[PDB]
Amino acid sequence: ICLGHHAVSNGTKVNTLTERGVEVVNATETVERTNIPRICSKGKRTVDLGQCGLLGTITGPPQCDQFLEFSADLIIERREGSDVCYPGKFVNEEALRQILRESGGIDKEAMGFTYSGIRTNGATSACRRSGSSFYAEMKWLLSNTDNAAFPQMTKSYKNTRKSPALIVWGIHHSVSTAEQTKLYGSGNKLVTVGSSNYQQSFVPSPGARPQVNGQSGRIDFHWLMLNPNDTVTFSFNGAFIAPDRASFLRGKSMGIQSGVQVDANCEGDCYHSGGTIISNLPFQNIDSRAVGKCPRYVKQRSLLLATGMKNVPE
Amino acid sequence: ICLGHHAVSNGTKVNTLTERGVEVVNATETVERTNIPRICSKGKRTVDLGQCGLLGTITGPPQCDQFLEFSADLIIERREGSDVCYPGKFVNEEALRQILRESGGIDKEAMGFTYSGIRTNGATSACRRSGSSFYAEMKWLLSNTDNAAFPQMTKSYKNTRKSPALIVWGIHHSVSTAEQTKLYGSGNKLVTVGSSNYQQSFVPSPGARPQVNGQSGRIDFHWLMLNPNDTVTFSFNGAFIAPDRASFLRGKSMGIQSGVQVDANCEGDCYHSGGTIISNLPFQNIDSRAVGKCPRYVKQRSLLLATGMKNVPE
Amino acid sequence: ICLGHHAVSNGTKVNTLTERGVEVVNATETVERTNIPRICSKGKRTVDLGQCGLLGTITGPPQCDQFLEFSADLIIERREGSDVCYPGKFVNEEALRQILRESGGIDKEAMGFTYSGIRTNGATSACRRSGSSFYAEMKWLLSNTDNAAFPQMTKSYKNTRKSPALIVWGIHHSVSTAEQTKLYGSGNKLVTVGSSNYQQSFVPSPGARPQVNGQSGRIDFHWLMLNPNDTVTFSFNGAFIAPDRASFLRGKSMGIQSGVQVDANCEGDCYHSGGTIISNLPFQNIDSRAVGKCPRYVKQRSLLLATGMKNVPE
Amino acid sequence: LFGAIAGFIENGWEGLIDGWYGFRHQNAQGEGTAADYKSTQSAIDQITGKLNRLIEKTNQQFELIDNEFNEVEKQIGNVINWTRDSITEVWSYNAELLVAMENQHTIDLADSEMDKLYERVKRQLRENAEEDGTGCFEIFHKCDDDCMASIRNNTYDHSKYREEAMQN
Amino acid sequence: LFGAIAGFIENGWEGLIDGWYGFRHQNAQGEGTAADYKSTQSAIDQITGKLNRLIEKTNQQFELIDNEFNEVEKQIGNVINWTRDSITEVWSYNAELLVAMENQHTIDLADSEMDKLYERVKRQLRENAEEDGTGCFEIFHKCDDDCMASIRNNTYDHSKYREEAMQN
Amino acid sequence: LFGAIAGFIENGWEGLIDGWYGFRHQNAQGEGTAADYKSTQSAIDQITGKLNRLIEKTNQQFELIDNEFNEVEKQIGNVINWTRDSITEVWSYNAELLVAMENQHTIDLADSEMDKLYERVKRQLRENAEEDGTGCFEIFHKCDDDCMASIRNNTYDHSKYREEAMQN
Ligand SMILES: CC(=O)N[C@H]1[C@H]([C@H](O)[C@H](O)CO)O[C@@](OC[C@H]2O[C@@H](O)[C@H](O)[C@@H](O)[C@H]2O)(C(=O)O)C[C@@H]1O
Ligand SMILES: CC(=O)N[C@H]1[C@H]([C@H](O)[C@H](O)CO)O[C@@](OC[C@H]2O[C@@H](O)[C@H](O)[C@@H](O)[C@H]2O)(C(=O)O)C[C@@H]1O
Ligand SMILES: CC(=O)N[C@H]1[C@H]([C@H](O)[C@H](O)CO)O[C@@](OC[C@H]2O[C@@H](O)[C@H](O)[C@@H](O)[C@H]2O)(C(=O)O)C[C@@H]1O
Ligand SMILES: *[C@@H]1O[C@H](CO)[C@@H](O)[C@H](O)[C@H]1NC(C)=O
Ligand SMILES: *[C@@H]1O[C@H](CO)[C@@H](O)[C@H](O)[C@H]1NC(C)=O
Ligand SMILES: *[C@@H]1O[C@H](CO)[C@@H](O)[C@H](O)[C@H]1NC(C)=O
Ligand SMILES: *[C@@H]1O[C@H](CO)[C@@H](O)[C@H](O)[C@H]1NC(C)=O
Ligand SMILES: *[C@@H]1O[C@H](CO)[C@@H](O)[C@H](O)[C@H]1NC(C)=O
Ligand SMILES: *[C@@H]1O[C@H](CO)[C@@H](O)[C@H](O)[C@H]1NC(C)=O
Ligand SMILES: *[C@@H]1O[C@H](CO)[C@@H](O)[C@H](O)[C@H]1NC(C)=O
Ligand SMILES: *[C@@H]1O[C@H](CO)[C@@H](O)[C@H](O)[C@H]1NC(C)=O
Ligand SMILES: *[C@@H]1O[C@H](CO)[C@@H](O)[C@H](O)[C@H]1NC(C)=O
Repeated sequence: ICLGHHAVSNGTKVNTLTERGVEVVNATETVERTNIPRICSKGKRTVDLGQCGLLGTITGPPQCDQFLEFSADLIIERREGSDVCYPGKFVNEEALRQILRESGGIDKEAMGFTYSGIRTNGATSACRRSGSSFYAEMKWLLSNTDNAAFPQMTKSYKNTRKSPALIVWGIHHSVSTAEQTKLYGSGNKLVTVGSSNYQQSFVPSPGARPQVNGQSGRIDFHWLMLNPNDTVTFSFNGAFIAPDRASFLRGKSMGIQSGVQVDANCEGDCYHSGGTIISNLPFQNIDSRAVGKCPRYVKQRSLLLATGMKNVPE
Repeated sequence: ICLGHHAVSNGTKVNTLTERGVEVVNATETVERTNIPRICSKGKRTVDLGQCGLLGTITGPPQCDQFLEFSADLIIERREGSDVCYPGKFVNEEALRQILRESGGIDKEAMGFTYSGIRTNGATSACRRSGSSFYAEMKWLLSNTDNAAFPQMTKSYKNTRKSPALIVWGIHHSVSTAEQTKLYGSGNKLVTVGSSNYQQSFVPSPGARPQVNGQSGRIDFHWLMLNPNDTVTFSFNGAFIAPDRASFLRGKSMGIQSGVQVDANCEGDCYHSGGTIISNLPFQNIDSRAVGKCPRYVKQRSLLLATGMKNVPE
Repeated sequence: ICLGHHAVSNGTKVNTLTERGVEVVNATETVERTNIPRICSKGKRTVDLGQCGLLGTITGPPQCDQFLEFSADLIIERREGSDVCYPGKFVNEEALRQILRESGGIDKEAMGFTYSGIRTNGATSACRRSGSSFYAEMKWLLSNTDNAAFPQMTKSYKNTRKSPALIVWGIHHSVSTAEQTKLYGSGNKLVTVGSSNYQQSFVPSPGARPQVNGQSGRIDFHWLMLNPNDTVTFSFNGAFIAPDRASFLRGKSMGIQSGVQVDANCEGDCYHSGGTIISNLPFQNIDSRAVGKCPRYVKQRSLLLATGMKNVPE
Repeated sequence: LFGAIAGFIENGWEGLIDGWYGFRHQNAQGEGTAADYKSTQSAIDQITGKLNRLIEKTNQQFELIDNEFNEVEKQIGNVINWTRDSITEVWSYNAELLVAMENQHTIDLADSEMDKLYERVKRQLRENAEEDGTGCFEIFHKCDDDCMASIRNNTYDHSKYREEAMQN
Repeated sequence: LFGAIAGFIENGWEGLIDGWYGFRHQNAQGEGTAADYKSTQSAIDQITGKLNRLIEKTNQQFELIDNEFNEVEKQIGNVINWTRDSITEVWSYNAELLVAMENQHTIDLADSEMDKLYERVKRQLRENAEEDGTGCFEIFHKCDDDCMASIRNNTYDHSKYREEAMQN
Repeated sequence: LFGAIAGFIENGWEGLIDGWYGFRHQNAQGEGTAADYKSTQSAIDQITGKLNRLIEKTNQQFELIDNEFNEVEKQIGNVINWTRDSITEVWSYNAELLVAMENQHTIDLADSEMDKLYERVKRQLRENAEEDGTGCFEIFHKCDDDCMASIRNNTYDHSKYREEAMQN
């Protein structure tokens, strides 16, 4: 009696410790190359920001009017999104995004600030609603008249909540020293900001910048996280965009950036810009910056795992 | 004649390349789970800072009076510690801590600065000793009288040592412009600082902050490391906390943060907040941020290593 | 008939999973220890900067006159190199170096700025050419007379190229307020800088610094990358070192720092400060900071790989 | 490696599609190529066990540390990339090594299960047969489709057949 | 794998507490279950060698890069955590693979030391005995507690016992 | 491990310099120590294959992230070093494990190729010889330098020599 083993005509080459391209009976892939070009969001509370920039959800330009209090498990940032109506930018902007990405969304709360002896309704054609408007969560504070002066004020807000209060204000930089006075009166203007945690201070810096959204002035946005029972204090005298509302984190989420569309028909946990990686494989060669729960990125396109004996034909 | 192998009634399940839970005769753990809830410091020159904050050892608030020149192999920071009597904070504070943590302690040296035509003994009830005092290593420089003016001075200190000289100064921010003048006289006050290495400059920023330690003003602490034979120069005119002494690193140490007590009866080399990991195992699941000489942190609670053959009973 | 295996007198001890120092017939090293103490640059467009500092190639101190438009695959920085004639330094200097290191070199282009009603030829004995000169790519802008005043100007430059335009300017800090006025007239001087991307602003800070290159003033160098079709705008009024030319990246290169000499007789791809690592081995114990295409750094001096059976003598 | 598959056995049977290891005898009553189950199955449950070890679930979430719509500052940007690339080299290495090591073992494993089949058929037909040297056994007592079944399913009497073959 | 432990040998001896591999004969003078030392010891010195390779001493110190009393700035904080978690995945993987690989080898190693014991007792009793097929050897010349010792300690004459058994 | 090299075979031949595995017979016509090629070569092509797997080419460039002429800011500096040291531990571990694992396998591999040589010389000289127990075969029909060559190059008739030896 004789005994042997099975074999096949066309087998699969694999690599070993000792060889490269040794044929075995069967193999299976170990590295994921298959992408689905959609944001698989089945079963997840999802928010696609579209034209609203993530930081805009805090300040409130018109793009973000429907996002001032969003709630999500999954936040999607889009290339067309803007944090801004009136031209400007945030200091430590990316840290803030990462915070907002894992926030579960935001709840807003009035800080209560009341004003006496200044203007309060400063607006612009860069922020269109009815006509000229401003950031919905912010207050463009002004001298009473088309010159006048600005009484060095002090506003204070106490976080009476069990969570950190995201506070945001702005420093306005006018086209000129002429403009800065026509808005806030004359003299070196100063904004100081402090909490039992925090310690900073600001002077505007007027001058002509190039035109963005038809505007040559800029607004500098700054922020801090107020701990519970801690108080923040705003000592200012002009060039100042007052926070009207504060923001609180809802819970937990994941944020991604993508150019592909949402699909509530597929479930995914590993995301990147070009879609969703749905796989059981330990590795992937699709995108090294994929986020969520992903196989490990490798450089190799393919690594075949033997699922059979050596293939020996006659 | 027949031959077999030994076996046991109750064996130990382990995992293999091919299986999960295959029983072997004996096994041994590979992942450390056992903690000792004390700072094992046997044989080590140890300093427990208690209420003195690590950065306070440089500036000298009353909590740190017994730590102005400490010498250690192991430095322990405590949650109750404060770098500060008069409210304020350091710029690039964490970099400094990491420096102080591996310093082996500090030696102090007079910088020699002499003053003429100003006050020098500025104090506060936030820094209690006899009565009102100040940071022991610093000089609260003031205008001669309860208004007066401040002559724009220049002080220079040359590191005549073979090691870098840690220099630290402060910028004082008063409650108001009223207070800033009642202390240092009127006008935009400026402090400039430069070495053959370094290049910076400061203006105060008065305004009302919330009360910390019964005080609404703040002190901004800054620092630089002066290389040997390099000179540093302080051009100022007010709002300035002068360095009275400089600091030099003694050698080498390790710094930790902990809430558990010191034990000179056990020797450890791997520390974390909840104690000491004493182990020979290659891995641990106790604390991913453990410092010193530690097994590698892994997520698994347990990984059993076979120390015997497969267990086969009848 | 009998059969055995070969053996040798003196064999090579190796380590296994189970043993340490088991002798085998032959072995081979796996960790590279052999260095070549020269910069193997065979076949590569190489630039040794010598005394020119990498950042100097942008601003143009006399050391860098022959490097204002270099083109390279490999850039070598030297310890004796300086970015500076007139004492000063760059903000975010290291980021810039890393940019310049992988740039393939630079092309220069006039920004076109024309001036009327101020001086333009500001120089110093710190920048020697014929006699007193200045940075070749920069313009020391001044008030017309040995006092006079400075008309708050505005200059704008549009990147009309398909690549980002490296823009660089300087802020001059004089020895005093006396000097600042004798140069630029009186008053708080301000430079503002903005692009459809960027947003910043500067005030000088005069005061006596120690003498570097016989000079107690400093120049603060700042920079930004202007995207194509984006415009940058300089609103200023004094204390300002104007960019005369902009810089564009040529392509791709690698930058290293070394104290050893160039050798066009050897080809290398793995570099460090003490030379070139030429090896096929997967690992090296020479320098953990080696750059280019290198074996992986390991702590072990040696790890011997069995290339034969166990050696058993009689 | 054990020396069976691609060993003294010259090749495989591309007609054996009932299992991995089987039997084929050459007696009077025509032929018969068969299949062994408990050798086929045991090698299958082990390859299946390897494969099911490489499919797992990181409940380990990673977040964005970078921004592709708005580049982060260069210095931190470069540190991040440098870090990511270092980590990428590590995993690319781990993957390549894992698979090579696993395949080497899978192959030596299937070879093992041939040799363990053989060497116990050999011990079944005690002295009533001889090793040809190509995985074949010369039976010196003309076995049939009742005998041949008794070998295939391990029931062959390793004595009640003996001396008929012993003196031959 | 070699096919002895959990191989053709059906099970183990939970009364063999003198070593890992031993002997048990079934002759006239009652019984005797014994222990082999040089097979027991060699497998022990190898498991002991693996274990002593996993216990080592990083003279590699790591310092605090973080602060739990006073959180560092968010951006650098997130980079640090991201880095730490990546490194954690690496080590968790290394650990799991190391142990699985090591256990697989330890098991195949002990099986090996059974087969190496056997197959050389088999070569000691040249043609004076036969392989039963359960790890047992039928001696065809009634050996005793003097013979049985001579096998256990490798002194059995592989000829001066022969023909007494040969014709049986 | 298979139990040949440092197994029952007591030692090696420091005069066998023609290959890894060879033959040495002890008949009337003096002597002869030889070399087997296809066992020597197969073990060589496998060690050669391991070695050629550890020599490769990262087209993976890394750039400076640090500065040794001009130290970067302390905070980012410390993060970078902390990161580099973590990565260094990983590679030092990978290297040490790789080599230990590879050597273990190389050694068990050469042992394998001894046992595969032997066990098929054994199957060549069917019942015309016996296993001494030190890797030696007692031929019971006085073979010579024509026979001995026929074994060395696998041509020995495993029958046309038989009964001359069978009754001895
Ligand atoms: C509160 C206020 O003053 N709002 C103004 C606004 C601000 O003065 C300005 O944004 C601050 O820099 O200016 C508004 O129109 C500005 C106008 O300026 C012209 O020179 C330019 O040609 C126009 O495109 C436009 O930017 C504005 O809408 O912002 C009017 C508003 O009332
Ligand atoms: C050098 C000096 O002026 N020291 C003062 C100190 C400083 O003026 C002040 O810290 C600078 O901001 O003020 C001291 O008392 C301040 C006092 O202010 C009251 O309004 C408040 O109600 C009190 O709690 C207290 O803070 C001080 O102790 O710091 C007096 C000291 O002489
Ligand atoms: C444009 C201009 O003013 N150039 C001056 C230069 C500048 O005024 C100065 O660098 C700005 O701080 O000064 C120059 O000589 C300065 C001179 O100062 C003496 O006090 C000192 O003893 C000398 O060593 C020297 O530094 C210069 O060369 O920079 C003259 C130049 O015309
Ligand atoms: C090939 O391998 C994969 C993984 O085991 C499997 O899906 C498939 O069934 C295999 N082919 C055969 C012949 O079974
Ligand atoms: C927080 O708020 C509670 C409720 O008013 C108050 O009693 C308490 O003082 C606060 N906690 C702290 C930090 O003191
Ligand atoms: C179980 O394993 C460990 C590690 O070798 C050892 O301490 C212990 O002695 C073992 N038990 C027995 C039966 O020896
Ligand atoms: C350092 O000090 C010595 C001793 O006075 C001095 O001679 C020397 O000039 C200094 N070194 C340098 C950097 O010039
Ligand atoms: C020793 O090992 C190396 C690597 O294979 C090789 O260069 C050399 O030839 C070997 N020595 C012998 C005896 O061949
Ligand atoms: C870039 O330049 C082209 C050529 O003049 C111009 O037409 C176009 O408007 C610019 N692109 C952008 C960003 O608008
Ligand atoms: C980091 O790497 C990405 C590609 O992964 C590249 O596009 C980007 O330019 C790099 N970031 C920086 C700051 O250079
Ligand atoms: C980093 O991780 C720790 C837990 O390891 C977490 O507590 C902390 O919030 C994280 N840091 C930041 C800046 O989010
Ligand atoms: C980083 O490590 C290097 C050695 O590799 C050391 O010289 C340097 O001081 C370290 N950097 C910092 C910022 O401490």
